[PDB]
Amino acid sequence: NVPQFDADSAYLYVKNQVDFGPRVPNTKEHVACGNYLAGKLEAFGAKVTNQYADLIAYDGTLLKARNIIGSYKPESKKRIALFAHWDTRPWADNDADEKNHHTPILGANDGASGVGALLEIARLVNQQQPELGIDIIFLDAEDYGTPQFYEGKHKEEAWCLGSQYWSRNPHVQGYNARFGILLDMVGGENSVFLKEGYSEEFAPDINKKVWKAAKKAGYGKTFIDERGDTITDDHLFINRLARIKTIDIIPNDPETGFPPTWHTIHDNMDHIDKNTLKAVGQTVLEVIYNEK
Ligand SMILES: CC(=O)NCCc1c[nH]cn1
Ligand SMILES: [Zn+2]
Repeated sequence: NVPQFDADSAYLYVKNQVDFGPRVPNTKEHVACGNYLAGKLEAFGAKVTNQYADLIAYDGTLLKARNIIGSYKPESKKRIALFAHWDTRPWADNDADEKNHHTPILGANDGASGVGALLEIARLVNQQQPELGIDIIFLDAEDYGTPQFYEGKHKEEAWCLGSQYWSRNPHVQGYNARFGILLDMVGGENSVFLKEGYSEEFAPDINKKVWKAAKKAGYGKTFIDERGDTITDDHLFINRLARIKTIDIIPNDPETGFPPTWHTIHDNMDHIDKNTLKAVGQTVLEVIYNEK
């Protein structure tokens, strides 16, 4: 019996994060939201480990980062890692309107959606424990990468600073997981998810498992069994540095690639659909509960 993901509950966790305002590293709203997330994990029975680190951004800015890890059955050596980034981008640098290019986004889909879905998973995992140990890992400073308008070097390593840190410095010595699943932008209206490129390179068997689970759960029209783009995201560094086979569940829009709200001021609750959260969340539950 796999638990039923509650879309209303997940939607509320997304909204609560967005209600702090932008979660830009080094702002009081970021601090407050981090406290909220750590608090929710504790309330859902997780052992919480905080990883505070001074991460240096593309331009030399020190970011007071905090990765947040909630662990279930922590003494188990057979584990599944679930990841989402919780920071939000400080510049709406893909906005159609050039006047918005320096305005922080709300990151309802890009940030809050992955975290919200994993909080709902954590609530259920607490209630009805799967066989494997589950880690819920909220990664900071994913989205402080080089602005589009920057003229100069655009290095891949500017992104995903928190996952790079976690991947080099696991929260517990000897950490291992059977596989990982990263959720990024999993609440957008009308979103479809295709097999992402690095996911196919490092963990094609995990992609196969997830997409098959989605079909069996009735979400085959949301998880389309075709390949999409190759995307620099937290899973790239987790695969390369931590060597945990990790896939990215991330939308592919045929027109725009990313969702049309991506890195615009329109990434807010108006474009979140709880049915998208449900498709992704139920699929993740179906996978983790069927591991033995
Ligand atoms: C190809 C690319 O620029 N990816 C940026 C990482 C990211 C941010 N938000 C979602 N994905
Ligand atoms: Zn982003």
